[PDB]
Amino acid sequence: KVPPPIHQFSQTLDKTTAVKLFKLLEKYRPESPLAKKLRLKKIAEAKAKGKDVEPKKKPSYVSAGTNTVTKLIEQKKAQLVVIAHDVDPLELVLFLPALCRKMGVPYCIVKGKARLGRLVRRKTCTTLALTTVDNNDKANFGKVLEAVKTNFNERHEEIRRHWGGGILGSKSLARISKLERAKARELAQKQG
Amino acid sequence: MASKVSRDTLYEGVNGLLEASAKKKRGFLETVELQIGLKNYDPQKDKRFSGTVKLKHIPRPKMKVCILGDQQHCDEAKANNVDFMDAEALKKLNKNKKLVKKLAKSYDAFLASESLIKQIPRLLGPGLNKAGKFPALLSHQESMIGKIEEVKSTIKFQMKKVLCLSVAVGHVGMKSDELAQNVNLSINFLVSLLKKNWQNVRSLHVKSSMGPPQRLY
Amino acid sequence: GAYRYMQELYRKKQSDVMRYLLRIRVWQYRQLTKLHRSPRPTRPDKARRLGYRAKQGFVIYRIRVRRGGRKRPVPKGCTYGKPKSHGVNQLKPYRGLQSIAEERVGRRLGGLRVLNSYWIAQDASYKYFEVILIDTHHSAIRRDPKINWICKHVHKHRELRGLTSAGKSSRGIGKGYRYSQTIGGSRRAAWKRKNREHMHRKR
Amino acid sequence: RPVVRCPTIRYHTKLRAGRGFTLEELKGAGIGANFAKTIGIAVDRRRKNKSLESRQRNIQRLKEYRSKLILFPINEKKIRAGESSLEECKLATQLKGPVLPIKNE
Amino acid sequence: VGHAPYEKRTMELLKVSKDKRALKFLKRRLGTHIRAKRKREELSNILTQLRKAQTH
RNA sequence: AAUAAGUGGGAGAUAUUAGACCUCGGUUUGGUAUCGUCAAUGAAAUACCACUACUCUUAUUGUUUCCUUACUUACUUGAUU
RNA sequence: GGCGAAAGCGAAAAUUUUCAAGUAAAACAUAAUUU
RNA sequence: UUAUAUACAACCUCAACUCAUAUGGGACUACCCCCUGAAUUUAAGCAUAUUAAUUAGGGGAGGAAAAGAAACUAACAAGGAUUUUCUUAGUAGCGGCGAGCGAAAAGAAAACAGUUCAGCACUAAGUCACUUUGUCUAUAUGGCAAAUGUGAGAUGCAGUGUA
Repeated sequence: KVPPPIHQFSQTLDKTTAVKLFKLLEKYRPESPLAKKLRLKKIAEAKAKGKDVEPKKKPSYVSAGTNTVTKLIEQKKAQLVVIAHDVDPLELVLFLPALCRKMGVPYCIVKGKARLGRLVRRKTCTTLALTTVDNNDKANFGKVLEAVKTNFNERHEEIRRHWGGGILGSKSLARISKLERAKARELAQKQG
Repeated sequence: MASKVSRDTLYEGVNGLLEASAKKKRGFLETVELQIGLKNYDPQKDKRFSGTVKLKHIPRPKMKVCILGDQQHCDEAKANNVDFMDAEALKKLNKNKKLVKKLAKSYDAFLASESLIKQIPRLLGPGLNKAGKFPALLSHQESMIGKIEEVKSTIKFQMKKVLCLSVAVGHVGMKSDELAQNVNLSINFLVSLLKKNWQNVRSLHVKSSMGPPQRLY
Repeated sequence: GAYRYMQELYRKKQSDVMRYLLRIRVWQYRQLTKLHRSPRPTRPDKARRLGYRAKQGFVIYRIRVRRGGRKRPVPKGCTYGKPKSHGVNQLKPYRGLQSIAEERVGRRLGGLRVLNSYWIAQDASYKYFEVILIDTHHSAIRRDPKINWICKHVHKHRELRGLTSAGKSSRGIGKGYRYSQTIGGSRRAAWKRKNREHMHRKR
Repeated sequence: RPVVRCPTIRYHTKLRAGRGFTLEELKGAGIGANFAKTIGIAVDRRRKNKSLESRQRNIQRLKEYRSKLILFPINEKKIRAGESSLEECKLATQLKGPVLPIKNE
Repeated sequence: VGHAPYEKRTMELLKVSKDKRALKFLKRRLGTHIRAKRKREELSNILTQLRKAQTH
């Protein structure tokens, strides 16, 4: 009987919406490997004599990992939390919804912790963040937050009060179903 | 089983005291019959819950007082309109009737002299254990200074042996901002009459003569 | 950060969440071999606080330890001699069960030094733990001037000489009064020096 | 090695041998709390100085020495000495005398 | 994470039901007459933390 | 007035009605009213109005040395390549 | 696989992923197979 | 994409390798660290006690080890890591209160040295290990770069910081 802090996992943002989320997040892949060098190898040579601070244009990308994100929620800075559900053990992530339900920030739970790792170019990443409010994707940003607010956030305050669970299956299940498929045929003739 | 103005369950906070004036749904004036359920306060013992709650704003209980005077009661008490009698009304207060539309137990709080206490339970007492309006010796009955306060809402209350209370303390027709300083100081003067008190009762009760009982934390 | 949260969350063990997460984690860690390599630490916050980092190679193992007081292994046939010694079935070790865990690891993996351990789960016939080891010849630990001190020789087999954290427990070392006997260094070196006959040259 | 005032009622006066100099006494005496250790003042930051007068007893001890504590310069320009480089020890003392006495009771 | 069953079974002793026997139970469980004292104030607080916030 | 739970507040409430006023009920004023505060007089002065709670009552999600029957996922043994 | 603080073990083990002894055998872990 | 109908790509968990490179198992015994643990004896008997928290021990180290920078003392006019010696002291206490055992604070001296983590805030992984190409010299389980060549690493490495 898996206790209703689980399910929060694995009610995990059905894939009509989640494909649109990963279409958003690809622009916020964190840092290219080579272009990190290409950012700083031209600072080192060309902008050594330039010494500019203004044209930096800090790309506003995902923050990764829980201790970054759990900072970023208690500082109210994140606009979107993605937490995976395949976490081992669980406590790296387990409290994170009941933060975002308390701090108010809209969180989503997305299937795959390897899928999160692929866009941040590590093996596994378990939690992303979104501080980015640039207008080039703000239009998709609003409706994709209006999905997760009723899917998770406005759903969270009655997520916790529900767990049925302990499903038997299949042999022990269909036998007691086969109790009613025959014993009601004694109830079909007695009350008949 | 509760009404709209007399809150039963709701332990209302410090800002919802302003609705205590809303018990006046009648037009005639009603006497606020206070009551409380006491745990570990036995009235059969010497703990007789009887005192005086001197409150700053007077709700004017309609109280007639006969003042037995022997050169000590009515000499100073002309500033508060004492009756100025020489204790001769006690000769007719029992065993007979005074006039039409009048009883023989005709007060709310009795104040007696110190030198004529012997006739209070003997000739007057059989007319008062049948009445329950017996003057004590601790209900501020001396008339040295205790007559300016007597028309200034001196409530003398006697105890029932069935663990119910109903005694006039005032009215509810006036604004609860006047009762903001009244109920905050009366309940400090009621708990002084209690013994070893921190919290022996969970919740309080208050009730008018024509209204349902209010309750308040 | 998250690490303070999962600190506080592991503490609430009698709850409904953390009574299932330790119920499943037992009947995962029972159908395996008693000494066993885990990749990752189970509790990565108490892998921290105890000296683990996420660099190669900090190694972890899970041990089960058969859980109960020690029956004096006497041949069916008596602990002979005086009735003071006649006790068989209520004897209790002077070592832990956690220290007895680290031993059976560190005995077995002779070329890796032990750092600490932690409790991970238990059920009723097997208390069982999670030991942190460190190869002391990997270069990423030899280069490391924060972890380098375990590479010295004076730490060979550092808990078969009692010197981890959960080894120093059972000695009895501390200060002062309550730990007075024994204040010679360790615990046996106190009765050496209490009993010492000083045969001074100039009596 | 600072103190006076060994603890109990027997030795109200005969010293426990002063480990401390307890950072208020450094801060109360013109140094240089981290700096005092680099001279050799023995700064040991476990004592929670409980008296005015015990704090003064060592502050004036920290003023007696540091007034006789000669100072070698580093680069021999010596802009803030405070003592000298012609009281460099060859000129003035060079002693390394033996006891550093306690003024003893 | 929810409560604990020595507290969840002493909250039920603490609704009305003679919180001396709550104290005699936590000191039996926790168990030390200040830990039991300092646990009874918490569950007194939580039972009055639902006084109107959990109306609906 | 009995049979005032009782016993004290109270020394009249409440209701009705038209009038006053309001968009209106209503409250008030007075008339009237089952009693009664009053009188009827005694053990409670019964009206007006109660907190309390049982004789108990229906009903509510109660832990329980409960108990009984089942369930399987822990655990246990047996069987096969 | 186990056990024991260890050393070590009145071990016809009876559980230890392939815990196999294996074959000039095809694809998309050579096939019925050996505890 | 998972009627156990094929494939792909990840990840987790786990295998195998005469894979490339590494550690591990000494034996000594005086000292040292952890265990485990008698009985002879003494009590003029004897059973707790005593031997002795010791022989036998019995696993693990070093040139010393262990300890060690207060969850300490104390009650003062306050002390200040550990270890060792002197004294406290054969004392407080333990004990068939019997035989017997038995410490520490303070004082004196030897020597004296301090510190690092984890964890809120520290707000661009700033991080390591090899890998090949040079360079630097050496028998460097190296340095400087380079490809940013794998890999580790956000389930967090680094800097700053510590009761």
